[PDB]
Amino acid sequence: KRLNETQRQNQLDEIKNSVGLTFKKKQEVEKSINDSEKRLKHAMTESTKLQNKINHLLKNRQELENFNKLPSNTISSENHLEEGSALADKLKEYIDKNATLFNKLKELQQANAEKSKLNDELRSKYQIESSKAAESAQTLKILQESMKSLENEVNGPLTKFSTESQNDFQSLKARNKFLKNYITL
Amino acid sequence: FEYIDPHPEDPRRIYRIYKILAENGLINDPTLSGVDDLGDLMLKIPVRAATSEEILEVHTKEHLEFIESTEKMSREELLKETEKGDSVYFNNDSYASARLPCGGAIEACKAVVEGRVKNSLAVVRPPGHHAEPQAAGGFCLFSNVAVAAKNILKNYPESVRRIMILDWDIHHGNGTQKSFYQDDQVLYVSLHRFEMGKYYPGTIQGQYDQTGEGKGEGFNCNITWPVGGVGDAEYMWAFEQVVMPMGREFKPDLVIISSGFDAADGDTIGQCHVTPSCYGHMTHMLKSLARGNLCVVLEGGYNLDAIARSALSVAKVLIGEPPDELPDPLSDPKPEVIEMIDKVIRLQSKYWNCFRRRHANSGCNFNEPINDSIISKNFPLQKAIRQQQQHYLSDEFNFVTLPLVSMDLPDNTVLCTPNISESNTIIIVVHDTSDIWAKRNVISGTIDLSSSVIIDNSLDFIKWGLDRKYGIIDVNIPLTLFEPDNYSGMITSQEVLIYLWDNYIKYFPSVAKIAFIGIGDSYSGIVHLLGHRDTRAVTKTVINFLGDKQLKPLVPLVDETLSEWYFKNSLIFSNNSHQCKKFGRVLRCDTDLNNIIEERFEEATDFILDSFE
Amino acid sequence: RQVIVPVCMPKIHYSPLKTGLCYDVRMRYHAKIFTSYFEYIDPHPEDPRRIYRIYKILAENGLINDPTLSGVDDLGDLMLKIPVRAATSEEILEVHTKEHLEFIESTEKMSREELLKETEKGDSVYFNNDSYASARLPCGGAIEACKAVVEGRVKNSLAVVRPPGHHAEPQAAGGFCLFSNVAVAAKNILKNYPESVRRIMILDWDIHHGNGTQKSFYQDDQVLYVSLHRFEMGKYYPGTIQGQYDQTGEGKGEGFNCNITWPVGGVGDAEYMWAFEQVVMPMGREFKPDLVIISSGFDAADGDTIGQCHVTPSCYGHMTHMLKSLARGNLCVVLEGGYNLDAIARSALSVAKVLIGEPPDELPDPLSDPKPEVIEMIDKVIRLQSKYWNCFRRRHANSGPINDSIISKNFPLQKAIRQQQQHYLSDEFNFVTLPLVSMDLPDNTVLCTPNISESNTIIIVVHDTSDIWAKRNVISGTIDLSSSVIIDNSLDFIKWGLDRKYGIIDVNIPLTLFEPDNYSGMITSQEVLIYLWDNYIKYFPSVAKIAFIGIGDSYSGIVHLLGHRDTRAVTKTVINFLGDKQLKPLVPLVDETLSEWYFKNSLIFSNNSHQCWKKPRKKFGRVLRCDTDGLNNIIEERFEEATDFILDSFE
Ligand SMILES: [Zn+2]
Ligand SMILES: [Zn+2]
Repeated sequence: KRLNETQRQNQLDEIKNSVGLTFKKKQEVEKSINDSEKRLKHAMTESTKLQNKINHLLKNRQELENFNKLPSNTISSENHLEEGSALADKLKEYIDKNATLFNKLKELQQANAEKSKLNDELRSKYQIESSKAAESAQTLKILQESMKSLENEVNGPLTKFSTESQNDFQSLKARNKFLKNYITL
Repeated sequence: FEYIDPHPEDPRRIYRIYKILAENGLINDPTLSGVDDLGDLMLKIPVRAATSEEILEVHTKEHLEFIESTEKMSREELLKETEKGDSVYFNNDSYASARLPCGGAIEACKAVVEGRVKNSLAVVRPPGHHAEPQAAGGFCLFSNVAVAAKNILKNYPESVRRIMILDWDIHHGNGTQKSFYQDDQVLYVSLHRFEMGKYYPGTIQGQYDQTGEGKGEGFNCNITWPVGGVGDAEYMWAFEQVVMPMGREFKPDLVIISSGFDAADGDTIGQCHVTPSCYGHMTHMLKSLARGNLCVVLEGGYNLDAIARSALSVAKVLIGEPPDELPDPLSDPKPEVIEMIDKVIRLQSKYWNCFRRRHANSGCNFNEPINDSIISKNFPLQKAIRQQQQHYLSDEFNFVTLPLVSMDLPDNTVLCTPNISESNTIIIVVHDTSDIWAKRNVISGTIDLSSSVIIDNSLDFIKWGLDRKYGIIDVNIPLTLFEPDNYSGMITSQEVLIYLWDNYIKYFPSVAKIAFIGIGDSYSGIVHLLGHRDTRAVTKTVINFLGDKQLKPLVPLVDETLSEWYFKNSLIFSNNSHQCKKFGRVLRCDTDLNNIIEERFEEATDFILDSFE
Repeated sequence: RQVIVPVCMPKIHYSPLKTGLCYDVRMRYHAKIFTSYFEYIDPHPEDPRRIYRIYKILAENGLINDPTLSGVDDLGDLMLKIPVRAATSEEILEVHTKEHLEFIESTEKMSREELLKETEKGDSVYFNNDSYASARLPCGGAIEACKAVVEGRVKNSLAVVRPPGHHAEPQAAGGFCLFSNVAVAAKNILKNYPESVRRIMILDWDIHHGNGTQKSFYQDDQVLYVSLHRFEMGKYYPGTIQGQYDQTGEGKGEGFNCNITWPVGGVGDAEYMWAFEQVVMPMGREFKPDLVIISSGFDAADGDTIGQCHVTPSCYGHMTHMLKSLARGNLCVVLEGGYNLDAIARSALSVAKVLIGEPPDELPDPLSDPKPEVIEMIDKVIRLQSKYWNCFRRRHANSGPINDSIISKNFPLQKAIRQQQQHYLSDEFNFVTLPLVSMDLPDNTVLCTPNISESNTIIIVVHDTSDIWAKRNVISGTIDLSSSVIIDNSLDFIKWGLDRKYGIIDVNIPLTLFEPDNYSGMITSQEVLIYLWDNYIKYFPSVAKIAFIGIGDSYSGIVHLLGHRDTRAVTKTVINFLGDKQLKPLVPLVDETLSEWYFKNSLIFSNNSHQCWKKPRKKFGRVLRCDTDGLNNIIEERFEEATDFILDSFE
């Protein structure tokens, strides 16, 4: 019973340690996902501004192209479209990595949320069993009591036949203020 | 989800210490589970649940009803009792977890007294040095040691009658003290940080003058570490100074320890530096003290490595191995520590015999509270000095008193020439009490009156300025008076200076050229008032006969040219064995306090007259 | 189920071993030669009989397994035998000169009478034909015990060894030693192990001075020499200035020699406890030795006729315990003295039990309150050693000449106390200041209860100015004056008498400043006493049952009033609380039966440490010796016996 008890108690210890671990790891990735979201905001402002470049310079393309007399502005315009697309590619890869960070946070959070209640349940049923453990211990205690009373009685000056019949000082003879405690006139 | 930072009262504390011994061959139980066949140096003792009779010997019935009722409470009710206990957490399984420490304690103690083991150790939790007989408090549910000790005394009236309970747990043993605060057969001591409300628990019961009550007087002790960061020095120091003489005086039949290694080196709730070798050497002294009777109970320790190493050292000392060597035998403990231990040994001399005639305390008896009445034979002496000078100056130069109203100081603290409000020039001598040179008798502490050499050096400038027809302001700040035990000269001086400057000196019609003289350490209060107010309008200069005292660091609170004006208008004569911009013209004087006063008076008075023109 | 920490051996160093023992029957034949019948009635200064008496007491307690009591190798379970071998001349010459080796060499091959003249000639020594090999064996046994301890063959050793070696000097022998055993072994270990054994701390509690061992390392810094003994320079052996406490080394060994001298014999448990508690442990931990050698001597034990001390065998165990705490576990014990075989037997038994590992017992008397002389003696030692070591500075205000012209400028302090005194007296007891006209004295010399001319019982209490207890600060030097108290000592009696409706008269007489004995006070006392008696006492009609109370001095006035008048008809008791003062002899002039009435109706309480009883006469008048010192203590102590004799003396 104490074998199973100590296994469950070490189990409970490892559980509480693990809840600490998961909430710890989650709490540290919070600030990471926060900064990642801020760079995502920056990257979205970047997309918007690059699209404003795309829009005004495509307007200017339309202004110059009909019955051409072709200036060099349309090549720069198309180059700005390429820059906006490349920056869009970059922010898209980035929001993907951002999403990876966020979902790992969320699953860790979920594990952390269920772990506490799991610990509480193990605690509850641990109390249920440990009650019966304690009372059974008390039964074995009174059994010990019975055995030593019997044995102590039969051991000393004993009944009329010898068919069956110091160090360490058990017979209250530890000489630290015992005999000298008596009156002795 | 605060499981990142769990509770300092933790289950691992038992298991960790149990592990450490099995790593050193002391325990030959490999699986770290409670068995009987431990090994050859020690002997395992079973732990049983304490009955209701044992646990109600000290505790009240309502307490047991509450702890028995909460054993099958609902979850939210447990939450309410957890948040309701003063840092005590309650949970579904709480009756047996609290009734097993007390039972284990009585087991270990009965094992020691019946001579079946040489001594015993009880790695145990929850603690019991914070549980009170009517309410739980401080991570503790039932006072284990009180239950155990009352069982030993009531059930063994033939071999044990006096017991010592020690608490080197850095938190004061609140619960274990009040149960035996009226008790005389037990001498309780607690080494702990006290820090007057700051440290845990921070209640009036933790003060160093809680020496028992009723017939329990002189049979209770609190050692109150003023500042954190004490180490092996102060521990061994207090052990030799207070513990061991009174220990060999009281002579117990049993010594019990409510130990805690929350003050061990490397701990966080304690923040102290007691190495486990200091633990082993104090354990050695306690082994020397009694005839061998010892039991240890675990209360503190919330750093697993500190408590584990400390426990391993103490366990080696317990098996029979002598103590190892300390980190530093040349450490020279803190002055405040020495003064606190002195004030302890004072009242202990007032009670016990072993601290007088070997510590020069047999002269006067401190059991008479020092009074001017006839109830006590003792009489204060600074009162006599001040009364003599008051009578003297009153019939002599008609020196009137200035009532320092709304402050707790005698009428003749400030002495003044009459009509001080019309003095065109006001000299303000912020002086200090005289000094003697004689040989104190080492056996009694009493002195001689036929060769007493006391000089009233602070009267020279008074008569000098009196001849100048300058208004003289004599102020007497004494040095702790030996009576109140909490008088602080510096802060009181600062208050008197603020008070007089804001209530009287700022209103005077003909006030001009206020000088300032400070003799000895009594000059630092001037630094406060100068730094806190703009006074240089009427102030011309400031003079200091520092003697051998350390310099006073001027930090100004109103301007920065105070330091310039101060350093320009300050002469601060110092010791020749002193050698030590904001200090204000440190002058390393030649002859040596009285020496530099009668020698540099001429320099002082002449610079006064030139600055005054 | 998982085995996490595999089973291992215990990791300890102290007590898997046994306690080393050096013993040999080959060192009990260096004996004296018969000279006179006086030798039959004297304690035989260094007798061979010391060995087997202790050795017999050992086997009776099971610590060694030997019912035959002879040299074996199976010493049992708690102790290990260490064989002895004759030390070669090289180890001996490590300390001594070359003429002393040849001296003991020549000594071996002498006749009987030349050895007799050598016994007579030596500085308290005696030679023998078997005194050459029997002198080489001690040093060898000592070196074997130290090698056994240092090389860890035993946890510690103990050596039952004679002749001594703590008196033999490097130059020549003197002091019942032949070869210096401690010095030889110490120098051979420092020469044999100067990597592990680098600092040695030698201690001496033998009541003679270890003069030879002092000189051997007086210029040595690796060897901390400490000696505790009685000096008594005039008579007490050795009678050398090397035994004086100021021998604190020389050269590089400065601060590495220490003599601790007892001003007087009679010392017990509390003295040695207090001393070992205060001094030896800080300098020992600061000196940090790698080996502590013990020069044991049980010639100052309880039951010894030469030491005349009363040290019990428990304190020995306590000191052994402390020394075991001091070092790293390495300890060696060599025996030097002893005169009474039973005391040395029980003491060596206790020391050996503590050495095996048993804890020291509790002392038979924890309360003796040590004699005043040794206190200031150790203060002076602390001054020197604070100058040398640091652990006595900054904690005892030592940190390693007042004036003679400012004496004209002094704060009076007699009249101030008497004035304040007068004040609080009159404000609670309404005393009448009595004017002694035609006499130049302070107005508050005498204060009496009002309507003194009608009270029959008149108690006249004469005393000097009151006592003062002051606090000296420990942080830095001098005394703190503002933290001083006025010990009014004569207050319980005035109140006591007023509770029984008596005429109470207070008398103060000030002290002659800068004066050893208040002789002018005694003169002024006789003036006040005679004058008051003539001018005032004989004119009050209703007077009966006068009792006097004297505190300290001023009792010459009472002595003069008794001898030079006849006033015993109305007074019935004189009482002085002398304390420590010198005795005032009564000089009777009116008649002689006045002196016996004086001697009869008297009670005087003088201190334990007073000049007498170390036998006064009857002209002092039946003094009594208190058990405590101090005037305040004895007055609060015997306040009840005094009022009992007063009420018994009256109706
Ligand atoms: Zn605590
Ligand atoms: Zn000797």
